[PDB]
Amino acid sequence: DKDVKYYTLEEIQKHKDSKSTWVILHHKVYDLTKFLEEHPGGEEVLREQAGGDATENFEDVGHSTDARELSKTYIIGELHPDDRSKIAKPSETL
Ligand code: HEM
Repeated sequence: DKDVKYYTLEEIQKHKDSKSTWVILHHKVYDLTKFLEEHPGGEEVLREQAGGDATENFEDVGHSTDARELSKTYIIGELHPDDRSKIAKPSETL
């Protein structure tokens, strides 16, 4: 296609099992499937939610700017323009 990798909530929510753990973090989508162990913090903490707004979780901990750039290195594509009129996504806080 010509657009980026705009993926929908349902699709991303399917990328959280078997051995594909995605997370949506801000207005973009990140594959961390080969970052699980590599993540300086762990797999489990990262796979805890998966395929949902982990933004709240990521922002709770805040993260250093290193992570904000390294995040871009994991950028597969973006959150579909569908759920963009309402970025608001009430989910688990933890
Ligand atoms: C874009 C995806 C992410 C990247 C690239 C990333 C990167 C990093 C990096 C570089 C660190 C080391 C601390 C620092 O930033 O200076 C870190 C630590 C950590 N991250 Fe992430 N992270 C991501 C997503 C997440 C998410 C969604 C969670 C929560 C569900 C999480 C939980 C943690 C925790 C708990 C630590 C601290 C470990 C500890 O001190 O015990 N991270 N992350």
